[PDB]
Order: sequence, then structure tokens, then C-alpha cells
Amino acid sequence: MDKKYSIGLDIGTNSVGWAVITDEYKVPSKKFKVLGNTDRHSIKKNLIGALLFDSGETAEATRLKRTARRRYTRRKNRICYLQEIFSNEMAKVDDSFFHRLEESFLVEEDKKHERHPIFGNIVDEVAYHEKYPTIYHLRKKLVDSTDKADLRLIYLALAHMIKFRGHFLIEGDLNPDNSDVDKLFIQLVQTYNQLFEENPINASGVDAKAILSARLSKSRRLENLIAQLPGEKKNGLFGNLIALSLGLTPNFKSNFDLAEDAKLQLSKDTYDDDLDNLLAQIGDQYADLFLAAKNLSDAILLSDILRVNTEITKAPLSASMIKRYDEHHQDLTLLKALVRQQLPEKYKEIFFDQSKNGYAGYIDGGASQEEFYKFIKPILEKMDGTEELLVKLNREDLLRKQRTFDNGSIPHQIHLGELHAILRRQEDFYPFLKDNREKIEKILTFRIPYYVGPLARGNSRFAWMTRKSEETITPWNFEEVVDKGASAQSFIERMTNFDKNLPNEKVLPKHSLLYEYFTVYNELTKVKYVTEGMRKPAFLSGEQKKAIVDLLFKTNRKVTVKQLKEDYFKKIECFDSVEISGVEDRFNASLGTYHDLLKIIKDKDFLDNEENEDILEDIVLTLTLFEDREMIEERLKTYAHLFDDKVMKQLKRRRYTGWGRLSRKLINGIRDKQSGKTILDFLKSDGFANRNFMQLIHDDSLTFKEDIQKAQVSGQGDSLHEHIANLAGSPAIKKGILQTVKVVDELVKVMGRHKPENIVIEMARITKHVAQILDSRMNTKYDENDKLIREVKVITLKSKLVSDFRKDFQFYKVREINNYHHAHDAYLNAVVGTALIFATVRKVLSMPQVNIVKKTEVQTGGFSKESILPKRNSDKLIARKKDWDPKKYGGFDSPTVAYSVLVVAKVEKGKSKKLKSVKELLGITIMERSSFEKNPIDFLEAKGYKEVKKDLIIKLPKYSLFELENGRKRMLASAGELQKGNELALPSKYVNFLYLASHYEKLKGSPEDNEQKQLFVEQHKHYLDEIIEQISEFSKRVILADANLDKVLSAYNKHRDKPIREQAENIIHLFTLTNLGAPAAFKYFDTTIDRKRYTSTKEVLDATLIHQSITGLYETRIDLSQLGGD
DNA sequence: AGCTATGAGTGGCCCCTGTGGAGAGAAG
DNA sequence: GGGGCCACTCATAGCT
RNA sequence: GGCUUCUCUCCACAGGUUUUAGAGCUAGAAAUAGCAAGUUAAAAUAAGGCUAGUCCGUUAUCAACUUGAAAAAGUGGCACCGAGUCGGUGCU
Repeated sequence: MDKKYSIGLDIGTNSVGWAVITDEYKVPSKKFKVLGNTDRHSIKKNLIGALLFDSGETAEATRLKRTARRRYTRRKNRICYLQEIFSNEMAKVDDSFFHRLEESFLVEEDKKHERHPIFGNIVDEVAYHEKYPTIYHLRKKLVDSTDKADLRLIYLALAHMIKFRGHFLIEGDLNPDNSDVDKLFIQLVQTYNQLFEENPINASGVDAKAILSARLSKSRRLENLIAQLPGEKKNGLFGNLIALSLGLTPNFKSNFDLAEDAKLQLSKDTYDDDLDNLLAQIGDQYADLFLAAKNLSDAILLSDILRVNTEITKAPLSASMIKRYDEHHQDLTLLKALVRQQLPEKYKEIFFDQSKNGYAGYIDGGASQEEFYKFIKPILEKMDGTEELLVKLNREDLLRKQRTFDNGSIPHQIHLGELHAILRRQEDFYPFLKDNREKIEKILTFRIPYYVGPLARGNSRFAWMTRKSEETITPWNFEEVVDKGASAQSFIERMTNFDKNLPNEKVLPKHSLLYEYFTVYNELTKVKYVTEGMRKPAFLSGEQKKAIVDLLFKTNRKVTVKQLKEDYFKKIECFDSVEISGVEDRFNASLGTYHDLLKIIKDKDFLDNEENEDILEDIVLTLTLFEDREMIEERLKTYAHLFDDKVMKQLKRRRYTGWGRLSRKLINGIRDKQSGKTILDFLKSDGFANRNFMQLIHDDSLTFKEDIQKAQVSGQGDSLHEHIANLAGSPAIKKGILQTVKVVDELVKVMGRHKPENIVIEMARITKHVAQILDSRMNTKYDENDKLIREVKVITLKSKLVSDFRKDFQFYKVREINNYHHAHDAYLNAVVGTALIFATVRKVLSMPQVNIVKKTEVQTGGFSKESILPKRNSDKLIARKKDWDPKKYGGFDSPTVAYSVLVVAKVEKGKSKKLKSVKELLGITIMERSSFEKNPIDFLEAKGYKEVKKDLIIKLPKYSLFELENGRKRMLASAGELQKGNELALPSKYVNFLYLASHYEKLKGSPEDNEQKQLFVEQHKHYLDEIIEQISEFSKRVILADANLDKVLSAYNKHRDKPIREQAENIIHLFTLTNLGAPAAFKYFDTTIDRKRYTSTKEVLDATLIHQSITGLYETRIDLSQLGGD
């Protein structure tokens, strides 16, 4: 008798519930066979559980790390390129300089040259640090010096710039000279009054420098500056000029009465040619106005960055840092003098004690600038003559470091100007600098375009670059070796979605002329007209459709019903009155691309030729693909014989956006076998049928449906793994779905492989995507008519229904007590699913037998924590390299153990070197997983183990479960620590009262229900003691933490006077002590309770090891006590 | 008987961070 | 959030 | 309509840490006290891998046993009864 059942699921991001229910809704339990060498042969477990696992990580952290690694590699490579450039001349002056630079990190013992990395003699180091206190002094010296400079210093400056070349958010040359806001603003006002003497404006008394450089948003600054300008509006010509000076994107259409939009932005890569467009429309007289606007914008943005405008130099960043250092020196001297004279007691704390947030901690220690200002402010308040120091502290300019987080805003054009100045002033005395100047400027400025990507020879799963030749790519031949046009096309296309109806085909651009014709004809297909003398509405003929398109759609950008009635039905067909159905007011489709090309090419015969359709489609694709206009220009040059120079320049500056939904093959690529017409052909003319796109693809009399079905991949089960990961959503939900499918498969196996009658599923707040993956596998049988025989029904539900069903019949839930809530949610989901198609539910809730399974995952990821700890005399520090002994060089710490292996061998113990039989868990860190799996015996012997019994080696990943006396379980967190493995269970009687009491004021309900809650909570003061009694008993039984439990009991007795609700929130805080997983610190009322930690793994070395399947229904108990016996 | 080495428990502290530009998608 | 590490004390095995 | 959620991929940037370099002085045998100084740089930023790429290394996948290089396939009885992390009656 094959028993009927169904499968319910509770899918989350951290957990995947599961359940099996029958006709009477009871969850059965089956006697599962227990494999292994223990005395236990079978365990009867309930068909319910809750898989738990670490939350799936989005690749965001991994992607950031990968992009960082590529930046590091390419920056090291820039260093290598500069060292190759310097290499030949370096050997003539100092051959080992580059070697010393690499050996700087090592101690004096490991260095192969003299310990001074720059000069190798201490006299020259003294001279260097006396002459150049920092690097910015050296940069200024090199930028200003005319004398022959030392090559090592030049390399240091150039490498400092190349390694820290600043941001690329501004393209086009930027003048560092213009940095004064107010003077240039008045200059712009004077220029505007010169070009417009008839209507000049006055800006006297307006503090433009303060307002425009204020720390406010661009719109606020624009409003504030205009508010000081009489007669001016923020939307006016001058207001738009100011907005342009602020880096916004003003629209000049209304300012010059232009027909088309005129939007300009200096920060865009295309300001110059768009400005030329505007000048060609309004005249060349306005060129100086926009030039002054650009200069003022440069001045404003620079003043937002640097502060030294008084000093005259062409290195506007070295001077700023030197000035900061001088201010720091002078202010420190003054502060030390004042503290010496007035408050001698705290001199030591401020200037010596590296453990405080004083100047010692700020400079010689680890304290940041904010904390240093916090600590130094009250001391300044308590002393006289500190007005200047208080002012500088208000400006965040007191005692400020050169290398702070404010250097980010520096444009890379400043660094490029400094680089050019250096390479110009040093080229005379060093020929190779002059010869390779362009190469170095390239290396600083060369940036692998965001559309090219990783430069891989196919060996990468992230690479899409297409190559012309096989030369090694260097910045100087990046253009020559790689076709940037093809690279950009691949970059765009690989991301663009493939057609749904045609999976192998590509989607068309939105502004495709063929797509526009398709849409126009498809919309015109269902248009019906009613004229006098006609009994029924009739579809428009193909001739009528073509005439309408030619008369209106090619002549008007937007066509309305009234315009159609007036222009075609009355003028052409001589129908005075016509009724149109299917279109309400106007036609949605528009030949905007066709009208634009009519404006540009101005040859309507060329556009109307179907022979030119391929050329026009290629033009649309070229305009849609490429943002950099050079790519479009080079591609469209294949058509330079078809258009004049002006038309070609017009095509260059036009751009299109968006990608459509359908492919060219689907519309005008495939043809009917019987007729030879495409879908576009049928839409243009279909006779009486007048079938639209949907009708054409769903007509069985046409071969189009057959072509689509054949094109549809009728593939076998192709990579069930990586199939689910193809969905749209976070990787967390993807992992949830995959684990859900695996759990469903294992449940199918457990239930005798008889497929379920129904499947009830919910999803964490996408459900359809989950349902398809399951109903594809569940239903695979076809009847005599090729129809699917649905032996499995897939129903998906909503959390509101389940929550209401729970609260109506009091199947309440608490999310803080224990982890049985996932399984309970799964069971209630199954019950509600059958409801769409009472004691049992309470029994299922009250079962402690639940199979909570922590997914034993071999941890991957960071080998150890990223914070490098100081050098110490300890053995637990991890080397960061092969030659970096952790004692001598510090290094990483806190390894993440991949898994641990039970090693039974003999180890020499004591100074006597006597071999002693041992049995202990050795944790294999992730850094050594490959070495261990390569040859376990050599790895184990390397750690001091001898006569290793390879037969007894067991692989124990993180969260491997052990069973001890009284059923005490400890999950293997790592080699030297455990976790609580037992799931504390409270009966429902405590479960209801806890959430009723803690969420007391927060709940809102009817007055009688609130009174019932009052009575229910007030009576259970006796439960408030039973809860801590159960906690204490479970603690003694498994937690075994008497000190923390005693502190809890004392605190609970101490705070018993406070009201029941206030007690309740703290009582639920207790369960952080008992809940499965790692212990976490919790506080009871005012009292803070330390966390109990299990740093002892000895007790499990004699325990019954348990392996559990993904559901845990199949297990293999191993008794380790029988292993290792002598 | 006394000195040193060494394993278990407990209390405390630590852990990389911030930003910009471009493209393409699901769903609201 | 949680595993790792250290400073500290105490019981116990070992040793003579 | 836009700009939102959320994901991927790419391009860059400013820091942070470690270790070393930036000669600490005086009195005192030393412990130690007084004084002076604190702003920068190099290297590394997951060990490393072979396909030697200006590529790849934290995403995702992974109970145990048998076969298989691997993908992959197979491996374990059910019912009644009562059912705290489980046991009995028939029966396989």
C-alpha cells in the first residue's frame, strides 16, 4: 500500500526547513539504519528538520578583493616598468638600489646589502632626512630645481606619484593655476557684462568665494549664490552658467530658444564637442563666456581641495603639504611651551605616553586625528593664549599629518602636471628621461579601459578581450595588439541578455529602425475602422497600413487618432466620418530614430531603400554600443563614402540608449517555409487574417512556432549544479534554493522514491523560479498525447496566510528561544498548503526529536585575520611569506582551520624525548589544506607525529558533531575550541508566555484580549522561576558552567522586585547562554554576564563521532573510544 | 620535602576602512 | 559576531 | 516617466597594519630619573599555482561506504502501537 504524502518547505537565507505530511496531516517517523561500529543499530527519527548553514556570501567582498588584487598586481607592474626604464642607467650610478628597496622589509640580519635602503651610508641618510623631512619637500625640490638631481630621488618621487596617482574623475587637461574663486567669479561677471552691455548684471558685495566653496550640496550653493544676485533666477542664463561652474548639467534649450535639448557638463568626457554643437546653433560670440565658466569651475573645484593660493608655484600640492608640516611644527612647539609653562603635570601623558590618545598616541601610537583633537581640545580650553589653536582645531588644521584621508580628492591631472614638470626639468641631464618621457607619462595615465577588462589569454573565466596578435600587452602597444572596437562590442554584448524566445540569439537595440517598423506595424495591425455603410469594423489593409506609415509616421514624431482621422480617412480615402477602435488617443509607437535620421542624413530616399536596411541597422547598433565617440567614428568610417563630412559628424554626436526584447532573426531573419514571409512581412501584409506578432508565433499553420521550438534548447538535464545559480537574486537565496532541491531529493530517496502528491513551498521575503526547478524534476512522464502527467502538484504560498492560520488557532511562535521554529514553520506551511486543497500540529510543535543539522562546511576564505599583529616571541604567529619567520617579522594570526583530523600516533615528550602514544585533534588550516590532501602522511610527520596510523585518519570539518555522556553534544568549532551543540527546547507553555510578556506594550489588540494577556502574564510569576530552573538544569547537564549560572541566579534573585514585563525582556536575554552555536555575551538587567567558552577538546577524543546527511536522516556513528587502543 | 615544568580554567581584548566613474540585468 | 590569544591562578602529574 | 531594491562584471582611488630605515642625549655600575623627538618612506597586503597570463587564489560546490582520474551512479525495510533527544510487536 503506497502511502500518500506531500513535502513542505521553509526556505530562508540562513536555513532551509523541510517536512513530510500525510493524508491525516501527521508527520511520520521512520526507523533509520545507523551505520558504524557502535552498539546502536537504528534510530527512529521524525521526518522533520531544519538545515542550518552560514549565510551565503555575495561576491561583493570577493569582487572587491579581486579588483584590489588586480590593482596591486598592476601597481607592482607599474613599479616594474619604471624599474626597467631606470635599470640600465641605475647600474651606472648605483647597481643594487633596486635590490635594497626590495630588502627593506627584512631585518638587518637578512639583508644582503647595507641596511640603509636609499644610500647605504648613514651620512647620506642623515643628509637626506635633514634636507627633505618628508617626500613632499623632495617633490617640490625636484619640481623647482634647475640643477642636476640625483637619480634615486627622482625614482622615489616618480614611484610615489605612480603608486599614488590619484583619481581619474576629471578628463581633459586641468589648469592648477586657476584656484581663486572670488576673483575669477568677478572676472566672469565682467566678461558677461562685456558680451552683454545692453543688460549687464551687478554682483558687488556677493561673497562668492565663501558660498561656492562652502560644504553644501551643489543645488544649495547655486540657490544661495543666486539669492545674492538681484534680478537673477536659478533657471536663467547666468544661473545655468553658475550651475555649469558648479559641475552640474544645465539645459540651455530655454536660454537660447533652441528646438532641441542643449545639455552641457564639464565633468563629462564630451564637453568640447557638445560645446561646439551649441556654438554652431547660437554663434561663436559665446565661446569666451563658457571658457570663463570652465575656468571658474576649475578654480572652485581646486579651492575645494588645496588651500595655498598665495604662494606662486607650478606644484600646487607640494606647497600645501609643506605648509601643513610647517603649521604642525610651529603649533607643536607653541603647545609644548604652553604646557611646560602652565600645566607641567600632563607633559608625560601628552607627549610620551603612547597608550593615551594624546600627541604620543596620535603620532607615535595608534590614535587617529579625530580622537587626538578630542583629547587636546579640553587642555587648550584650560590654558591662556590658545585662541589660535582653538581656531585651527575648529578648522581641523591643527597638527595635521601630510598623509590623511583628505588627499583622495586630488585630481590625477595635478600629479600629471608634477610628473611633466619633473621630466622636463630633469631631461637635460639624463637623456633616457627625455627619450622615454611619453612612456612614463603613459604609465602614470594609462588605465585599462573599463570595457576591455582583464588581459587574459583565455585562461580566465572573467575575461572577454579579443586579440589581434600575440605580443605581450604593455601600455605602449595596448592599442596595437588589442582591437578596442571588438573588445568593446564583446564587453557590451556578453552582458546584454539573450532573447527569451531565441536563447542563442541577441536582443536588438531599442532605437533599431527594424524594431521601430515592427512595433509600428504590429500596433497598426489591430486598428479597426468604422465608416458609414459598414456593418462591422474592418482591419486596415496592408496597403492602407503602408500609406498611413508613409504619410504620418514618417512625417510626424507622434501620431494621434484625431490626426489620423483628419489626414488619411478624410483626405485620402474621402471618408468624412470614421470611428477608430483599438487606439484611444494616440499611437504609442514612434519613428523617432527615423525622424532623427531624416534630420541628419536629409536623404529620405536613402532611408526608404530596403537595400540600405543593413547599413542603417549597423549604424544603430554602432551608436548604441559605444560611449566613446572615437569607436563610433572609426566604425562608421566604412560608410564615409555614403555621407558627407557634416552628416558623419552629426551621426557621431548622436547617441542612443537601451536594449530591446526581440532579435533580428525572430522578426526579419526567419521565414515561413510555405510562404517565405517574415514576421515583419506578415505584419506589413497578412490579408484577412491580420495576425499580430503573438498570433504569428502561436499559429500552428505557420512554421514560425516550429522554428522557435527547435531553436528552444530541448536539452537534457544540463548542469543541475550551476542551473539554479542562474536565477536572478542574491547568492543567499540561490544557496537556499540549491540546498532546498538537495533536501527534496534526499526526502524523495527516503520515502521510497514514490513521488509526492503535492509540494508546498514558501520563500523568504522569486518563488516562481524555485517552483519551476522542482516541478521540472518532479513531473517527467508523458501521456499518449505528449501531455505531462502531473503526479506532483506544486503550490506556493504566502507568509501572511500561515501567520494568520497560526494566530487564529493559537499556533504561536517565538524567534528567540530555539531553532525549532524553522521546522515548525515548514510543517505549518505544509498544513496550510493542504488547507488550500488540530492536535497533530501541537504535537509537532512539542516534539524535541527535531533533526537540527548544522551543515558541516569545510571552511574556505581568508586564511587568517587581516590585521598584522606586532612582532612577538610566540609560536602561534603565521608567516606572511616563506622567508618571514613570524618571531622576527610579526605576521598574521588567528588562522581559520579548514578541518581537523584525528591523529593516533606517538610523539616525543619532555627533554627525555620519550615517545608517548597520543590521540588528539590536529586542525588543518586553510593555508595547508592542499598540502594535507596531497600527502597526509608527510604532512602529519612534519608536525612531529611518528608511526602515523593512516587507517584511522578521519576528516572533521567545522561543525562536526560529537556525542558524549548524558547526550551532551559539542560541535567542533575548530581544533582548540568547541561550540554548544545541544538545542535547548522549552515546551509551548513557556513559549507563549515569553513573547506575550516581553512584547507586552508593543502588542496592540482588542481591550478584552489585552485584559486576557494581563491576566495571563500576571499569573505566571511562578513560570518566571521555572524558566530559570530549566535553564539551570540544562546548563548543569550540558553547558557545565557553574560560575555563570550562579551569577545568573544571584542577579535574578536581586532583580526579582522589578515588574514582570521588565523581567521578561531580560529572561529572554538568558537564552544566549543556552542556544545552539557559539556562546555570546549577554546582560541581565543592569548586570553584565561574561560568556562561557569551551577551549577543551579532550572530552570529545573519547566520544561517539556522528556523521549526518544533509537532512541527518542517514548517519554513521563512529565510536572513537574503540580507536587508539593499545 | 622542594623546585620547576605544564595542562586546565577564567577574565579581558581584538577584528581593515572610506570613496568615485561605466555597463548590464531581475523586481517596485 | 565569534574564534583566537594572553595574563593569571591552581590542581596535579612527575620527579627525587 | 524617473530613481529605487538587489545581483554581477569591469575600471580606479585615499587610507590602515606589520617589519625595517629616519644615529636619542645627560647623570648614574645598573635598575632608573631629567630632557629632546614624534608629521615620512620601502616591501607585503591572503601561503602561493602552472596554462607563465599585466591570468588565477576568499563566489559557488562538498554526510559516510562501493565503483569511477573526475563528472557521475549506486548503497540503508515497512506497518501498528505507544512515542524526550526513543523502544517493542509482525515482518523484511
